Amino acid sequence: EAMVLVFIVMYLFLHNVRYTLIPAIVAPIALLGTFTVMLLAGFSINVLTMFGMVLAIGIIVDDAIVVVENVERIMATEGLSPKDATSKAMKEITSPIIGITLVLAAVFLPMAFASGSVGVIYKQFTLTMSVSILFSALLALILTPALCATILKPIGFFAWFDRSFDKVTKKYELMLLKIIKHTVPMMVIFL
Amino acid sequence: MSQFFIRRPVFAWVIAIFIIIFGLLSIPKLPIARFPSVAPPQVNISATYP
Amino acid sequence: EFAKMLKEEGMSLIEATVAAAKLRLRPILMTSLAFTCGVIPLVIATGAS
Amino acid sequence: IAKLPKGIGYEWTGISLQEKQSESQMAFLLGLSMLVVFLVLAALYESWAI
Repeated sequence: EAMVLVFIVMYLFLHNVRYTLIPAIVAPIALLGTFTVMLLAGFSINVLTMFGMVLAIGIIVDDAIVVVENVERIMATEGLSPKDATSKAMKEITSPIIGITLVLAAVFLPMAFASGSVGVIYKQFTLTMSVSILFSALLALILTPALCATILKPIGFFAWFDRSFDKVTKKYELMLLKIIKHTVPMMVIFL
Repeated sequence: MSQFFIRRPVFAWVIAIFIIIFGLLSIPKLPIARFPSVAPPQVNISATYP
Repeated sequence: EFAKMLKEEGMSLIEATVAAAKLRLRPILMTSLAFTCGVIPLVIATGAS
Repeated sequence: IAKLPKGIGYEWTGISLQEKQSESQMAFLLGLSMLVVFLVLAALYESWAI
């Protein structure tokens, strides 16, 4: 059900079946890789390791989501062909993806070394999430560029969504610009 | 760079195929349970003294 | 990170940061809502366990 | 042995068990070897036809 909902939201934002399938297929492959790593390490299917996959569903796509977002934006704005748009998008986004992947993989490492049964519980989530994220990063740096360059072609509720998103984006620009001036009142609220 | 695979889709597709076919082969050989060994192991010594 | 890159390019901090926030709204919202909707079934569980 | 009375089973041991096992995995090994060669060639020569 989590997979279905993630696919639904990706469809409701990207508006195209192809654009959604490009990142969607990444999650099954990452989970298969995590299964292989579990077999190699000695882990097993259980409620904890599967709650780990359920939580990972959302985060193991983020890299493909970002790459498809950027390629779509470049194609729409610059009017470039799928290959050139994909190349420019990758050139722009490579570093952010590596940073996000490494940070999100490192955050779960400390939990694994905790002592006690709590550490045993933590290890399942740590292994599942970290391995899935690492596999997704590889599948987004490797496969997604090729798929975007190849399968994609030059180019209701969807139109309303686009217009509303543009309006709220402009409103966010205005609100953020207003907020920048009041930095100290912002910091006190943060404290 | 990531530009290598943009012009070589086959090489990424075969990598994905390898990952998929190893994962599918591995899944059947994995144990299934509810919880892991998440409880302190216990060993009992029983002694009978008339 | 994008704001840092833009500022190093030559734009002022206000302009660079606001442009980075504006351009990265869709990725952030898309990848936050994906996680948020992925965990809904956990929240609305109504059966055993 | 199939014709023997019910409740009687048979087991293969020693050389017979190994021979049965060897012929059990022939098809899977052949298919896996062919698939690995296909994937390697596809990786090398950038095509799904050659």
